[PDB]
Amino acid sequence: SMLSSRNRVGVFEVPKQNGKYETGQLFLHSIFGYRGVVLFPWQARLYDRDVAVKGKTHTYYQVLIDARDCPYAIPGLDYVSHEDILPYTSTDQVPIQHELFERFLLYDQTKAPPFVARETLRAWQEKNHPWLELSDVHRETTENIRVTVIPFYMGMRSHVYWWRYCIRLENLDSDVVQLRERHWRIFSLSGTLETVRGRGVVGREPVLSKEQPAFQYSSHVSLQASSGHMWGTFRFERPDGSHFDVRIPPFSLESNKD
Ligand code: NA
Repeated sequence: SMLSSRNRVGVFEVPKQNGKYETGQLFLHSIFGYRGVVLFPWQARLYDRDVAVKGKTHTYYQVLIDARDCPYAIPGLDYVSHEDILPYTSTDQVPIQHELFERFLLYDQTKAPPFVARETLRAWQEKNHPWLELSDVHRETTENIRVTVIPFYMGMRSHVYWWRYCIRLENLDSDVVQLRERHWRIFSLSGTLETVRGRGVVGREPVLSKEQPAFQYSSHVSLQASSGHMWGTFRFERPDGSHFDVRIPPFSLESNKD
């Protein structure tokens, strides 16, 4: 979970233009303004319906969120785009507060960023990197509400399959809105078609103003099949009494590659 509200160390770098970020890069989320550290780069196909879907390779990052700006599925663990990263420099030998931080990074003033992969991390990257080939990135805009979805395959355990999903919601306008209802359609490979219509997202009814323009949450979906496609609508309410359905662009839930 995270809304956008306020921030508060370091020196600010220039966002990179023709280069990927390095393991150990400290950054603030350019939207949620948390303190984070880069773990490794990851190339995802991005299906952005707002070029008007011939998906283009785009550099994403697995990342550790500082536990002071927060409370497979590890708590401080998150994915951010290249654009999400405002890079910066500290000289704290502990710049990010998180249980995984020391396990993954050795401090060492030799190099920049000044934190190196503990080989605990290289094993982790090698373990995770395959499964992430199952994570495409979907984004579509309706009525100045931009939706981003990434599915992540959790594993399996009759035979049941688990995905988590990041959804981000962004008000691009100044007009105030609030998420009120979700209406999921989940269509399995079995030909089962589940549906879900309810108040809010994970307990929340987020208000999106240019004072708090963005919300990101994580939830999970279960099938009794190797694969399926999922899509739906969020219903938003305006102060003027009106309401509109923001499309969640279709994404896919996968287990095998070929
Ligand atoms: Na370097």
